[PDB]
Amino acid sequence: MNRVLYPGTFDPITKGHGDLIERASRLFDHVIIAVAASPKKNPLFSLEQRVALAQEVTKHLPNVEVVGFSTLLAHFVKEQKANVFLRGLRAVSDFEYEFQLANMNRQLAPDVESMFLTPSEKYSFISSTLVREIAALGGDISKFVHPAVADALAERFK
Amino acid sequence: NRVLYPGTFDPITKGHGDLIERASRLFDHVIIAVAASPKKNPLFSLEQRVALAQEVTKHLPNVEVVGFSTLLAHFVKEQKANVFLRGLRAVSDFEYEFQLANMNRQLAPDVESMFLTPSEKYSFISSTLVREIAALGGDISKFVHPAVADALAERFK
Amino acid sequence: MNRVLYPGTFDPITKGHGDLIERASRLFDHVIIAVAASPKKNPLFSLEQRVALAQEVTKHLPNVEVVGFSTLLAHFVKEQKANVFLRGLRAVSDFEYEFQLANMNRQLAPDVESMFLTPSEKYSFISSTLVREIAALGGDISKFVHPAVADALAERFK
Ligand SMILES: CC(C)(COP(=O)(O)OP(=O)(O)OC[C@H]1O[C@@H](n2cnc3c(N)ncnc32)[C@H](O)[C@@H]1OP(=O)(O)O)[C@@H](O)C(=O)NCCC(=O)NCCS
Ligand SMILES: CC(C)(COP(=O)(O)OP(=O)(O)OC[C@H]1O[C@@H](n2cnc3c(N)ncnc32)[C@H](O)[C@@H]1OP(=O)(O)O)[C@@H](O)C(=O)NCCC(=O)NCCS
Ligand SMILES: CC(C)(COP(=O)(O)OP(=O)(O)OC[C@H]1O[C@@H](n2cnc3c(N)ncnc32)[C@H](O)[C@@H]1OP(=O)(O)O)[C@@H](O)C(=O)NCCC(=O)NCCS
Ligand SMILES: [Ca+2]
Repeated sequence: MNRVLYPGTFDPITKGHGDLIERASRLFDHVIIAVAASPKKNPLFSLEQRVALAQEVTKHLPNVEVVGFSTLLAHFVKEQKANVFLRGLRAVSDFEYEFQLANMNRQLAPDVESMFLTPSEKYSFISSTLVREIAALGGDISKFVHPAVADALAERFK
Repeated sequence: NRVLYPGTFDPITKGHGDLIERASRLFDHVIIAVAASPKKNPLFSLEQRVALAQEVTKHLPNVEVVGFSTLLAHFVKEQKANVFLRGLRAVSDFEYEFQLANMNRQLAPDVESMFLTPSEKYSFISSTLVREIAALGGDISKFVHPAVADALAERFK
Repeated sequence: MNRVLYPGTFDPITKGHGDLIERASRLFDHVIIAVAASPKKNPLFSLEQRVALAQEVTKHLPNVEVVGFSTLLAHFVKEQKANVFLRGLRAVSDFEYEFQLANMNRQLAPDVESMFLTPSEKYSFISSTLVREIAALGGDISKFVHPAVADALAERFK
């Protein structure tokens, strides 16, 4: 009955995200990974590449699917008919941001719940941004991302 | 006591508005100092941000609005204000405000820095989130004054 | 045989940085100030200028030297044969970011320690960004930076 939507830029999706998704898949009947077009960031990967990578990482989860969107989250969730937003908390500064996003979404989409998970301690500290920067300088990122994602970063950077 | 409330106000929100109301009832003279903040790349021009702030505060006889592009520590002296007002709603706001205040204390030692918190009803409102939501056609009329809402509507088309 | 590497953008180096360097100098045999290119922050000063300013500020310390680098920190520190990273802490948001940086470097360079110092309270409130913005507006920053840095910032904005 619960359809949960996990929105993010996922540039690229990391094991941090992956941990939260494994856990959300075992908790909800239907999990939608919502990859946001985020042009105000100049994402390393195109929307289509980021959707593809997230699918690759979650294809073994039958109740998890991936979609891209460029519209307002509060609008888009209505198109997906999800009644729950999922957001991750890894740092105390995440909570502040998520707190204001949640209360703001509460005004725009009053019938959608905002819930949070924190990733396991092994998969905390993983920044999508730091993964990009490390990969860009030829550092090994295989401990932070799925092999398919690792392969994509390598190819992306020559 | 002449209080100066500096900010980008891009645009001014109900959070700012709450604090201004409260400061109006507390001080003889309240100056809203709208900073040209070129590095934030403001959605609204300085002139637009000043006009909106004026519109939102025109019912308050002891509150006036000025734009400035100069150093705050210099500008507050030109305005002859002896108090800075800044809002606090999140702890990351506090650290930044703490650091700005101790540095202004070095640049303007005779000026006091004080803080207010908006009511919980406006506590969660970010000017940034208001811009982004409006940019995507989300309704932001509950986060801002009617004149600001119109301005946001016209701003994107 | 402790060699400490202090990485940062230093755009420009401040009294905040200098305090940590003074202290690390009395604590370690060899102190390396690693100035990062950081092209993505679009630094006000070029890498060479930033190295030069750092050199000027630290020339009275016999066991301290300054180098520029554009490579992965985790690679560069091994290249320097340093066994310790030094990072400064002034606010809790720094701690969050540094905590996460330390844990990802620990994966990339497991034999390198991450240690932290906090500056004396007189220099704890000093931000290089704020120094830049104040100077760009013709404000006096001489109590926040060494004279050579003050002079360089003035020339930079005219
Ligand atoms: C939630 C949402 C609104 C904001 O996007 P976001 O949360 O900042 O992006 P993410 O969900 O991937 O999480 C933050 C990520 O962006 C990166 N990031 C953090 N701060 C950043 C900054 N100033 N600039 C660019 N990127 C940043 C980080 O790397 C972080 O990823 P990481 O934690 O894995 O390192 C977006 O997911 C969304 O759904 N947009 C739809 C638009 C909408 O409905 N409203 C606009 C305001 S709600
Ligand atoms: C102090 C000052 C630089 C910061 O701008 P500010 O608006 O007062 O501080 P902020 O309010 O931006 O801090 C966070 C808030 O702004 C938003 N915000 C902060 N940084 C932002 C950024 N880069 N981009 C977009 N939005 C931002 C957030 O939404 C948040 O909420 P709010 O806008 O509703 O108030 C500006 O007010 C000022 O007074 N400048 C004078 C310049 C000067 O004399 N010296 C420069 C160094 S002192
Ligand atoms: C990781 C790193 C960014 C940390 O160093 P650092 O934080 O920049 O060190 P500094 O004290 O000189 O600079 C800090 C300032 O940069 C600011 N800053 C951080 N990210 C920024 C960004 N994208 N854009 C602009 N300013 C930024 C911070 O707000 C901070 O401001 P403040 O100190 O005035 O308050 C980098 O400098 C480093 O030490 N090693 C990088 C190695 C690597 O991974 N790649 C190197 C290739 S260049
Ligand atoms: Ca600094």
